[PDB]
Amino acid sequence: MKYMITSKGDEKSDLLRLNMIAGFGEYDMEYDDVEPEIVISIGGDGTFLSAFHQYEERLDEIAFIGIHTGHLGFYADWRPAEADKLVKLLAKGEYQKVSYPLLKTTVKYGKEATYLALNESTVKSSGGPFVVDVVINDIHFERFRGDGLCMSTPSGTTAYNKSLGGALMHPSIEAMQLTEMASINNRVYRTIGSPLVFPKHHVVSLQPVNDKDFQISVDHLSILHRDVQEIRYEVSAKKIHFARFRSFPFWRRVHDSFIED
Amino acid sequence: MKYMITSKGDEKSDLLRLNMIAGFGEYDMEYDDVEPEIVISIGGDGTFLSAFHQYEERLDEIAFIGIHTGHLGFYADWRPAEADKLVKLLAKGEYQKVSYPLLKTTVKYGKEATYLALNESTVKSSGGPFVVDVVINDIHFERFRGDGLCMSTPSGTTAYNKSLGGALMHPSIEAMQLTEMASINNRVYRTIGSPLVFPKHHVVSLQPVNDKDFQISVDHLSILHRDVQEIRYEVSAKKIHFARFRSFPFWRRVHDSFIED
Amino acid sequence: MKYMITSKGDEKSDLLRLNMIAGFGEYDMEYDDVEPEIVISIGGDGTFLSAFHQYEERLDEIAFIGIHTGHLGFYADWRPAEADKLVKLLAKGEYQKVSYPLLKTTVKYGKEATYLALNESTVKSSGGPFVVDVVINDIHFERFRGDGLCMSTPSGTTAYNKSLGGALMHPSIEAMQLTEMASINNRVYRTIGSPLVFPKHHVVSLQPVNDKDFQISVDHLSILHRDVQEIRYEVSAKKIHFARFRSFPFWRRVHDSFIED
Amino acid sequence: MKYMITSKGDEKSDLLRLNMIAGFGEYDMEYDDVEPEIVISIGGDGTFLSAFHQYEERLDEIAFIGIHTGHLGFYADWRPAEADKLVKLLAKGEYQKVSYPLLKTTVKYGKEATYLALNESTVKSSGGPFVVDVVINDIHFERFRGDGLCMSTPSGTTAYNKSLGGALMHPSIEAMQLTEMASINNRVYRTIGSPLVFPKHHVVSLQPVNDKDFQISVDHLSILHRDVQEIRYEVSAKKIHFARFRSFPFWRRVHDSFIED
Ligand SMILES: NCCS(=O)(=O)NC[C@H]1O[C@@H](n2c(C#CCN(CC(=O)O)C[C@H]3O[C@@H](n4cnc5c(N)ncnc54)[C@H](O)[C@@H]3O)nc3c(N)ncnc32)[C@H](O)[C@@H]1O
Ligand SMILES: NCCS(=O)(=O)NC[C@H]1O[C@@H](n2c(C#CCN(CC(=O)O)C[C@H]3O[C@@H](n4cnc5c(N)ncnc54)[C@H](O)[C@@H]3O)nc3c(N)ncnc32)[C@H](O)[C@@H]1O
Ligand SMILES: NCCS(=O)(=O)NC[C@H]1O[C@@H](n2c(C#CCN(CC(=O)O)C[C@H]3O[C@@H](n4cnc5c(N)ncnc54)[C@H](O)[C@@H]3O)nc3c(N)ncnc32)[C@H](O)[C@@H]1O
Ligand SMILES: NCCS(=O)(=O)NC[C@H]1O[C@@H](n2c(C#CCN(CC(=O)O)C[C@H]3O[C@@H](n4cnc5c(N)ncnc54)[C@H](O)[C@@H]3O)nc3c(N)ncnc32)[C@H](O)[C@@H]1O
Repeated sequence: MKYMITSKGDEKSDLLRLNMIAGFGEYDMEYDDVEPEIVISIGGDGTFLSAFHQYEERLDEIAFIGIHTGHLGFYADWRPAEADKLVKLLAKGEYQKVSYPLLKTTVKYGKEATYLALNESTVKSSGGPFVVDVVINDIHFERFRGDGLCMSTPSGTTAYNKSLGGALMHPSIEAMQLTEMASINNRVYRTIGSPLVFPKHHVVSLQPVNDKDFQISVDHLSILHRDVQEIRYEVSAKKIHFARFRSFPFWRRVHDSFIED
Repeated sequence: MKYMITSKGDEKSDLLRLNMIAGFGEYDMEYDDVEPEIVISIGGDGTFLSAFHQYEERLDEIAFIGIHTGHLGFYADWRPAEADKLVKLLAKGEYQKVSYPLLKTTVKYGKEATYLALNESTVKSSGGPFVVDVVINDIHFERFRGDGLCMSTPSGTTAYNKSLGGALMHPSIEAMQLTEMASINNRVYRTIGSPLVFPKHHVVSLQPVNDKDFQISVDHLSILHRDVQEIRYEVSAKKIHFARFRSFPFWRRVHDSFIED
Repeated sequence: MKYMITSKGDEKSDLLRLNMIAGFGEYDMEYDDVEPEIVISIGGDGTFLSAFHQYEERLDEIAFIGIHTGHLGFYADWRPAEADKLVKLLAKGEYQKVSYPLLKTTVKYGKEATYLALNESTVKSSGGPFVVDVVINDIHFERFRGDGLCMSTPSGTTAYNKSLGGALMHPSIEAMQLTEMASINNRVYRTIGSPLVFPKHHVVSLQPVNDKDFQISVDHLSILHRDVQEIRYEVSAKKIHFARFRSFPFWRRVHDSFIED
Repeated sequence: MKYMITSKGDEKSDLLRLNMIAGFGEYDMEYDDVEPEIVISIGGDGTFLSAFHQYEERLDEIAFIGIHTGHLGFYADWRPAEADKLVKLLAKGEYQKVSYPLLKTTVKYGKEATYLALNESTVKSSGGPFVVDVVINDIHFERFRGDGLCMSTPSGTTAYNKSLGGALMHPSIEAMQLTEMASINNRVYRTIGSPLVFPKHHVVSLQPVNDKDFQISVDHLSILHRDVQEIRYEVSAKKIHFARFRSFPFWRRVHDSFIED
């Protein structure tokens, strides 16, 4: 059907994309980058994250596929040498789709704005101290003082979440995980410390204590928000679909990336 | 219906149990400690854990209730002052049941033995170094060298799991969490480090490398097993049922126990 | 002799400073805020840190004293109720001085600038990814990829250092401690992970890999440096002197601040 | 002068020891394993630790040297291929000695026993819960509830200490470091959490709360002590001397063992 290919932009990835396009020309594959049904990413996980955000309005119509040209990327699970076998099996089709949960972020002002994250969403202060009240399902849970907070999807737990001490969780669990960045704990200030794993339909809300300006990141994009009233996290109802052509299990994907490959 | 009451055994808890028994005598409540339908625990979480293991063969017929006489216990969510209101609402009935997942542990020899855990199951060495191969769904994931490993239920994540760096997870998620105890990491030895959260139907298997003797604990009971061939973890198909008489949410239960009450 | 008093600036601290000034008027105490020999800080640890940096050019001539008006500050070890006994014993003199080590930070451009820190000095990126090569006594030790790094004095180990997982070290040890902020570790990227404690005369140098712009903080002051060639840490030859009027041991100071008071 | 050689006991190490003995026969080297002045260890760090404890009564008369036959050992800083150059330079002499601090452990009963540790000394319970009061220079600092505690030398910080989250500290600092094993922290129970680094002449004392039986380990040897009244840690006045034939800096030794070699 309709497909498109995004490239990291270096000489290695553009030439691989050109070779795949020429290979696709020999089938009933039609290149369309406004309404594709298959989105191929060639580069690293940063390239894949950009592909997902380019098309985050047609997630229900698209199956994604990653090729990693350098360091093995966690979402880009194909080697450049296998690209021809990729074109072929893709051209035939009859693959199986797999879906991972996503994170919804809502930011309220004094007006609303919503974002979808594939890895995580984080909050830090705009300069001064970061102080926020953490409300879970409308009950005040804790006052956080520290560098910031990170809310991760399941497939995001191997990224930023992991460097902060968070747990790795299999993407079949529809959840989100909140981790702390350098919280202060003394006789006067108390946070839970542990990461927290939330089920679907739970809403975590962050609320300002003094400053109302924060640096909010969604995946790779970091933007300073002013006059913020509340930041709202929940597991999205939307899911990203991958096209799988063979079994490549998550825990093997984890083994290959951290234990050795 | 049929009920029974286990006591911590100190003068405070026995007298509370006697007062509740006398209070129950004024209704169609019948004391039966061989086939109860309601099991009341009076003491702390250790007393509750013993109550659960006393009746782990009739978990589908029993709803549990805890009263904490001293330090607020995580499973014993009633104060001694409220015991009369407890007897009354219990006597009437019409409460709502809540269910938490459990962990299944299977130990194979050279012969099998299975256990149910409400908090966690752990493995350490019988003296010498602890070295085990970790197999996830029949794929070799890592060789662990360290003090031991801990596999936790959701409601167990606030116990031993928490002291080891694990995440806290809401009990509506049917999962189990594996945490490390003091793993060695150098150029030669590599573990994942992070906690791992497994969904239902995933099987984690631990396999001996040199020594075949291990100290295996299920909740409070610690037993040395000899001639062990394999230790197998999975989320149980069995669930523990609690009788709830009002909303006491897990995250509030967590707030009260660690942030302050 | 000559003394001065800095105040947090709220109504509570200014009136305490005015009362102490009037109390000092009854002795051979002379107020001088250009060349004092005693510097009193009234507020919190932020107020004390500012007092130290106001006079960091006459550290050898000055003994510092802190009074904490609110939350017990780690450097401000006097209560407002004891201020009159403070004026008196200070007026008499014959106290004992105690000295804590300090951290020297040198920043080279393409030109040099040096700073003294009482708590710590940190480095983060100016926006993009933070990547730095860590050179210890002119040997390349590691390439750090992460959020940033923190180098702490001994008396700084209970501050930012502590929230990052660092050890607490007694101020009689002339050392500095380097801690990581959220380092990435996979098959491709490797840091030591552990905090590192360096003796006097060891030089840790940080060197840019791609970007040359960094956010460098010394205690409370955070400044973006451009065109940076190298950042150099070592234990200073300079020491801060405190005036002590009674035994208040560091580990008790630690107990009171984190265990309870 | 007088030398001796201990071997790991496998075919590789015994033959290396025999070749070195024959090489030593060509000089004024005399084999003596009751009163040596040079002690060579051939194997791994376990072999080196045993060599040190065999001769811990003549530490002032002995310089130690390690050869590692397998995995690079932290104390055994020679390769088997360099053994002939080792015999030669050793035979000539004129090397430089380096000294590392050691840990003293005193155990009191109801009677005393003292031990020297090169890596660390640890304490765990004999079965039940481990609860101990931690007294620092005769002030009660904290009540520890957990799996146990570990007190490390500087050169021990890369061993067990490191796996528990402790800092790595250069051996020129005469200190000891206390780390926690899985401490419980809630509203009722509080430990410091952080590692603690103590200077010379500070005394840390551990005191029983309920049980008086503990498992105490000194380096590799683990022994159950009964009727224990107190366990006392301090930096020893004794030091171990190494014979160095070239510069092999500690931080390079750390880089080679954990970053890569
Ligand atoms: N500032 C980037 C510096 S970088 O070293 O971390 N690069 C990423 C590495 O991370 C792997 N990875 C990813 C990813 C990604 C893309 N990333 C950068 C880009 O969009 O161009 C954005 C993501 O960074 C993560 N992150 C940010 N700051 C830290 C930190 N301090 N520590 C650890 N990660 C951090 C964050 O998650 C952003 O979303 N997604 C992965 C996944 N789901 N699982 C495993 N690896 C994954 C990628 O292959 C490359 O090696
Ligand atoms: N050796 C016990 C020493 S004790 O200090 O930890 N006591 C328990 C504390 O723990 C709270 N708790 C529990 C529980 C329980 C009962 N427990 C002991 C008994 O059966 O008699 C057995 C459980 O211990 C846990 N554990 C063991 N070693 C450690 C450690 N090193 N660190 C932290 N815990 C540890 C392990 O989980 C066993 O199952 N279950 C809880 C829950 N689900 N959530 C929150 N708190 C809970 C209890 O209220 C009391 O305060
Ligand atoms: N952004 C400040 C937010 S604040 O919550 O942390 N405030 C400080 C708390 O810290 C105690 N403290 C200090 C101190 C100090 C002054 N401080 C702020 C000011 O100069 O106005 C600057 C210092 O902050 C430290 N820091 C920064 N970011 C974090 C973080 N993420 N986590 C933990 N600390 C952090 C950093 O060290 C700066 O130097 N010095 C202490 C000491 N030596 N020992 C014990 N407590 C001490 C003070 O009493 C107050 O409670
Ligand atoms: N039960 C041993 C299992 S073992 O995997 O850890 N082996 C040691 C590894 O450790 C390196 N090492 C050493 C050492 C040593 C000798 N050791 C064993 C023996 O005496 O036969 C005894 C030492 O173990 C340490 N330790 C114990 N339990 C743990 C744990 N859970 N995690 C991490 N270490 C642990 C403890 O320190 C004992 O003293 N001394 C080193 C040093 N100073 N610096 C760097 N590496 C060093 C050796 O090369 C080998 O690789």
